[PDB]
Amino acid sequence: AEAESALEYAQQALEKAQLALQAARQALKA
Amino acid sequence: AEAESALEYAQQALEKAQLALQAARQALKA
Amino acid sequence: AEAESALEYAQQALEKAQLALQAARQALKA
Amino acid sequence: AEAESALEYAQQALEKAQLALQAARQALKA
Ligand SMILES: c12c3c4c5c1c1c6c7c2c2c8c3c3c9c4c4c%10c5c5c1c1c6c6c%11c7c2c2c7c8c3c3c8c9c4c4c9c%10c5c5c1c1c6c6c%11c2c2c7c3c3c8c4c4c9c5c1c1c6c2c3c41
Ligand SMILES: c12c3c4c5c1c1c6c7c2c2c8c3c3c9c4c4c%10c5c5c1c1c6c6c%11c7c2c2c7c8c3c3c8c9c4c4c9c%10c5c5c1c1c6c6c%11c2c2c7c3c3c8c4c4c9c5c1c1c6c2c3c41
Repeated sequence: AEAESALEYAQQALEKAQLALQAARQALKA
Repeated sequence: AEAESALEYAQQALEKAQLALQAARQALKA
Repeated sequence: AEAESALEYAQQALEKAQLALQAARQALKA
Repeated sequence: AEAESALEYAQQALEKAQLALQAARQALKA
């Protein structure tokens, strides 16, 4: 269970991260 | 500026993604 | 400029991290 | 096996990504 719960959480974290990137990518235009 | 906060946010999210993933790989060997 | 290439590189790496992770979560339910 | 091989690869990708971030973070100083 915990294994499948970490992979779910880690996916969450990864999707949170990709938000941050695209925002940062847009800012790089500025 | 925002790209700052976006990049810092992203790095954190990956660490949470990393440490969780490490628990997961551990469960597999169990 | 380099931050450009660094950000683009990072976004790609996360996608490879994402799609692999999706295969992994799938194996768990098996 | 494949499950434990994806998590290994996804960890690789995550570590590749974190290189890209820190480089990008330093560039943000400029
Ligand atoms: C905006 C910036 C700020 C605003 C913009 C909003 C969105 C997005 C950007 C942007 C980055 C900014 C700034 C920064 C603030 C600020 C605000 C603003 C809101 C907005 C939301 C989104 C949205 C993303 C966007 C990124 C992007 C990052 C950028 C950073 C910081 C930083 C920080 C603040 C803060 C707030 C907060 C809001 C929240 C929204 C979301 C998400 C998330 C996106 C991320 C994240 C980055 C990150 C943080 C925090 C933080 C969080 C939080 C909210 C979250 C959330 C997310 C992230 C958080 C965090
Ligand atoms: C440097 C930039 C460029 C040089 C600097 C070198 C290192 C780092 C940065 C930096 C980013 C740059 C540029 C860009 C080139 C360029 C070069 C330079 C070399 C260097 C290595 C590292 C190092 C990281 C560093 C980041 C950082 C990103 C930045 C981007 C691009 C981009 C691109 C080139 C290219 C080459 C190549 C070299 C290689 C090294 C490593 C790693 C990796 C780091 C990453 C990655 C980012 C990314 C890409 C590619 C790519 C790759 C590759 C090499 C790899 C590798 C990595 C990444 C690749 C990729």
